[PDB]
Amino acid sequence: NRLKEKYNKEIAPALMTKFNYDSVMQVPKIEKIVINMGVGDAVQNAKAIDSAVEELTFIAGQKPVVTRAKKSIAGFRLREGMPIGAKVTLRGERMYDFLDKLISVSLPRVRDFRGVSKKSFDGRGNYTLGIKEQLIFPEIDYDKVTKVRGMDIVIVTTANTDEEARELLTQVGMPF
Amino acid sequence: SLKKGPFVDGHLMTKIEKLNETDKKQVVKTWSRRSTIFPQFIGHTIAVYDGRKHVPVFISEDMVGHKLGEFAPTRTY
Amino acid sequence: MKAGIHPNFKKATVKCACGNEFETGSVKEEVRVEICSECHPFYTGRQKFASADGRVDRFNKKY
Amino acid sequence: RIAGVDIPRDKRVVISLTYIFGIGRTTAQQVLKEAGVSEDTRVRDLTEEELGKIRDIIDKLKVEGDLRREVSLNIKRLIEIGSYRGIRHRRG
RNA sequence: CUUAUGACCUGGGCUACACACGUGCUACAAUGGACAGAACAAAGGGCAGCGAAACCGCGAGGUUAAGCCAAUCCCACAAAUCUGUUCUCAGUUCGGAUCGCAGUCUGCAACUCGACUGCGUGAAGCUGGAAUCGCUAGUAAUCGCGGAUCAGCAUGCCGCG
Repeated sequence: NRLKEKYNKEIAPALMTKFNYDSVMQVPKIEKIVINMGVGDAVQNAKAIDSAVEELTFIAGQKPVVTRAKKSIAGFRLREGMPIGAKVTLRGERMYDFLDKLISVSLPRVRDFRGVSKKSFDGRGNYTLGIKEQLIFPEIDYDKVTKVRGMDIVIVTTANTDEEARELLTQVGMPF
Repeated sequence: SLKKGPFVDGHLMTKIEKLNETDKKQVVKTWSRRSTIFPQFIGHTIAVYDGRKHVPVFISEDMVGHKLGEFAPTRTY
Repeated sequence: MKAGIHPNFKKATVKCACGNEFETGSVKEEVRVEICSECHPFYTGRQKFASADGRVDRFNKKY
Repeated sequence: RIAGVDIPRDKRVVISLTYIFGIGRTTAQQVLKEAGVSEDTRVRDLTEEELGKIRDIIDKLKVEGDLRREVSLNIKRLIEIGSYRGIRHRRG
């Protein structure tokens, strides 16, 4: 645990009293966290698809999916059905553990981390990133690390407005 | 100059003192590109003779660490 | 959770050089770290070193 | 790592520390003298005591994290203030 | 030509480069790189000049100042080299150019405009096309030393070992 109790006992009641909601479960909740890899560099390195798949299994036990091109493109030398990037959906204790690991190690481990992007709120109430380093936190085995491209992370919340999502993230510990 | 003190022309320093004793005013023309910029130069839109014309330049705070020639180019292209 | 397709999740005690201990379900049984959240200066509020060196220039008119 | 950047494991500490920007020959040797490691040791073969010693020494001293920003600030200042020197900088 | 093709002064240019080519210096490394110890020099200069020694500073150098109009004293403890420690075949503990900062010599002032020192990095570059250059003995190659021009400026010049 270490996050579920903290949330239920500090974020939900405080945020509910702050926003004057008419019900208990009207408080916005973090539904899921989706991690994507984006790469079609697989065109020039067929084995690159294997990369970030063995790394994602260590980042989170949930094995990623080998997403395939939904449309072909000549500018990128693409054909429909070819593998491009990877997808992972964390729902349950997995997303809580991922948030804990992130907040505790990844952000403080970055060398020049100061005032993370405030922009990358969706308008809608979601929050979106593309980590550019592939070795952000310890489970990536610096020694075994050969390529340096990091991960897309997409935080999804039931927030109806960006303001309440910002408040929820700040109270959770997002160092804006 | 390392410990002998900063560098400035006597006539230019006297002009700047006369102009600052009451209030900063019209450009202070001078041919002394050698002079180093001091905090007193702040606010005074000094002019530098680049060889054929005077270029008025507004000396801000951060200009103290440079010379007028650094703001008065000479070569043309 | 599929059978065998995922590695075994294990509760580990994330350690820090400053002594802070954090617990998270991780593949590794233990995780040694050097800079935790509180160890990183940004989480320490106004860091002393940064707040002290962040002053603007004064033209170095000391001499 | 000590300064957030990995260092060669099969090299002496003296030169392993030089791979950190801002920490060159003299700085690395001074840090090693302050730590009392004799300057002839492998970095892959060390203990928590002398590791944390160098860690705190670096945290107290300047680091690439600060130098990268200070140099950029100075460059942008000398470029914005005019500074034919800065003009040459912008010209490359 | 001449109240200007002459003369005075501030500043600039003589030092700009998408360029090409002569001459020279430095590099691409294991006959090597860095650190500890040790020896030998030959010629030339010194009066607003040369400046022992001491102190300060990693440093370039600064302060007090002996001595010398010189076979006296100084410039001025030559380096290559040798005996050790250490690294290991890599764009590297190679090279230090370009580079940011902080300083030193001088001079009213090194900003267009010197050199040198420390800090942190470090590329071009891993031997280089036709073709071409010098060298028959203390020659080739190569390591240092001193003077001219000089307030302060040499990879060039003159010579020496």
